[PDB]
Amino acid sequence: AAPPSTREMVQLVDSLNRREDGGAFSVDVAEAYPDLRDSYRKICPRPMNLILMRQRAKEGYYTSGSATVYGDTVAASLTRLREDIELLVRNCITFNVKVESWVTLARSFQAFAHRRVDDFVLRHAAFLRGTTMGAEVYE
Amino acid sequence: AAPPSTREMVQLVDSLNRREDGGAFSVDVAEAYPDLRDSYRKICPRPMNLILMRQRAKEGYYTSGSATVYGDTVAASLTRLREDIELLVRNCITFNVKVESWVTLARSFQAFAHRRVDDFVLRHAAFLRGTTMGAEVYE
Repeated sequence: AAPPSTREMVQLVDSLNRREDGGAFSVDVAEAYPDLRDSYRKICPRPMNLILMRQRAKEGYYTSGSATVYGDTVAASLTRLREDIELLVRNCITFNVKVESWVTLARSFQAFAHRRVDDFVLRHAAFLRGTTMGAEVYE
Repeated sequence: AAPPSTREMVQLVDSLNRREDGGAFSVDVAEAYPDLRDSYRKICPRPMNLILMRQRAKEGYYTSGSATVYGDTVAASLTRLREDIELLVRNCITFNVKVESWVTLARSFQAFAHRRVDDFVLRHAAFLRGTTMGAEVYE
């Protein structure tokens, strides 16, 4: 199948912004909390949020060069975007581990995000129908 | 005319916990984030949250000694509780000053909390009906 366009990838990332999340995954923590940045970066050495992900989508980072677009399964497709989703969730759960509202939100976003990517892959790549889904692998 | 009981004060404070707030105003930021303890104390040196406020209620702080229970207006009643609500709000806004959603939530809570106190005052001191309400004046 043809790779998704960058516009399609941007639309996909845009679709990951849920009003229910209240901008939780869109905020650059290091910029918004300068006095906690060192403490945050200790626990979360790698930045990730939906602003960075939309920049990556717009640039072709998820769909160009060495990026895996279609893998041998749905789960194994759009690996760079899946890794970013996984890092967003990992950072949230690790740093906010003692706050149940945050962890619950993070897990809800994780499941939602992988389902959205799964659906997107299947819309573009019918040859991957019935293979392992990202929603089944990630958790 | 009788001051509220300690149990009534504890129930009032507990009524300030909203499910939708996800523990925003109940979490002890030091306790949930033990390694941020000293950093937080530096930004918000006088902590306030609904757990501390419930403890203060149990200790009789909101109605004993020099406390103003019923003033000349609703807004002028239960001043020590109102002062704690205000500190809770100020600390939230201080810490989250670069995150507009947090500030919006803190201001939403401020109004809700004062209105809860206002309604409580009017149930215990119906003579104050028609006087200035704290929800209008504490902004």
